[PDB]
Amino acid sequence: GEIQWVKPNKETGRLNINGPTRTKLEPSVFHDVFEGNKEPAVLHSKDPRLEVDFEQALFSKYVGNTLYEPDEYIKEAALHYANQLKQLDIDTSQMSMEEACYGTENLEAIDLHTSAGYPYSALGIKKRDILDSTTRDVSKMKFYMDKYGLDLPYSTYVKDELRSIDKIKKGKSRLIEASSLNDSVYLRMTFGHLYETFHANPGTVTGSAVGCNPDTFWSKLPILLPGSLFAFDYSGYDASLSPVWFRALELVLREIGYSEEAVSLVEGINHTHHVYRNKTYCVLGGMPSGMSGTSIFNSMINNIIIRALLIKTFKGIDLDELNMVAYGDDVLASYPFPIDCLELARTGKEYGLTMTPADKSPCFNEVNWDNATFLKRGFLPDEQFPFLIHPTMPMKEIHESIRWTKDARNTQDHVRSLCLLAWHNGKQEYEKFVSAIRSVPVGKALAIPNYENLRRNWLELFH
RNA sequence: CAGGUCUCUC
RNA sequence: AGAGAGACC
Ligand SMILES: [Zn+2]
Repeated sequence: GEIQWVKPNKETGRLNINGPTRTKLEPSVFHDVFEGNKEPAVLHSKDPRLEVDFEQALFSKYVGNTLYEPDEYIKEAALHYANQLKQLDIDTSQMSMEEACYGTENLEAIDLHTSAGYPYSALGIKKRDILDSTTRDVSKMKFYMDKYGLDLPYSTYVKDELRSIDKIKKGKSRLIEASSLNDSVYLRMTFGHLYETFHANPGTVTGSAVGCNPDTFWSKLPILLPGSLFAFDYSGYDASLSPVWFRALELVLREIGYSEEAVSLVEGINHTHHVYRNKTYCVLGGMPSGMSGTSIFNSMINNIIIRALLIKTFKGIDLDELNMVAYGDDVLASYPFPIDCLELARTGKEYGLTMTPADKSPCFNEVNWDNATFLKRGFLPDEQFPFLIHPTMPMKEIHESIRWTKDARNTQDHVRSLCLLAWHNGKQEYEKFVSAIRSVPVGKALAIPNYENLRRNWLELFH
């Protein structure tokens, strides 16, 4: 992706979008009980921790575009992924506006506890003023999509979250490109049934792990991904996507049966306008982060990328022997013979993608089940039942999370969630985590799950 | 102060 | 149906 132009809001006739300025994070009661390095990301031009210009750092993620139209490798990739999707028989029909707003069994309702985006945000109209879970009326909604249309700008906010020390100094805070309620509705009407299919089928037919539960999905993964594993990291995947990958997505959608009017919505994803504070700007390429289907489309595009990288980099690849799952930019894949990701990464740069080793070292060392990570978690066979696989969140990540809070009223739930993650690293680490928690007054007041109970409940998931 | 998935609590 | 937390693009 690449910023094509920047204009003042006076010039564009767009109203201003000023997000919050101060972090809601504070040191928790456990801040000094565990070691950690992360702090709240920079949210403001004049944060004293900054060491470069803040806004230059913010938009530096748009590294530019390379290919704009598919080559033979990307077209064979899109078609191969498309035919694979056909076995799911996705309903390419339009979803009812009622179901698109209020949800089905496999589609969650529009989040009514959150902003309605441009222009409703600036005019003080909240989602709850238009939609209502009880009446399920779409009448007010239909009026406002006719009042305001589609293809409305994304509102930009800086994301309030923990970041490493190095990303705070270099102003590398993340951004939220918030969609307008009208566009989430129309995207949900167009692709709602595809979202349903994807949510219900995490695995290697969708090629997507959206909807997976790591507690149970991890045991399936070595079976779904036989043979030699490959994986790597992307730098700023979403923002690095050139328009070729949105063209490629258009071919996948067409081949699985989508009408031309449905497929036309992709150009409105590839070419988007955004308002940050007092300025409008155009972005060509790049997936918007706050869009309906961001996770699924990023995941679908990743299935195209991996396939096209394979057949362009190496001779004699049979794409039918590829197995992979993606959760947006995160990928774990398998092929019957090892795949050299140093060569994949070189082909990647030509497609405008920056790919680095999985182990965060400089060398593309071997990925196997003892060091693979997915959604930040490792794979650890159970000592008693070696076919059941524990997802292992590193204790370093759990330490980082526990040291801070946005609302100390929910300390207990926060700690409980971290204990549901931590015990997979084994009894020794878990009791050492619990003891460290119990070492401060609030820690002695929390209902902490007992290790044996966590293990019992997990075993019972498999019966 | 966005789009989602997952899990937990009366 | 109401409330939270974890991880994600
Ligand atoms: Zn434009």
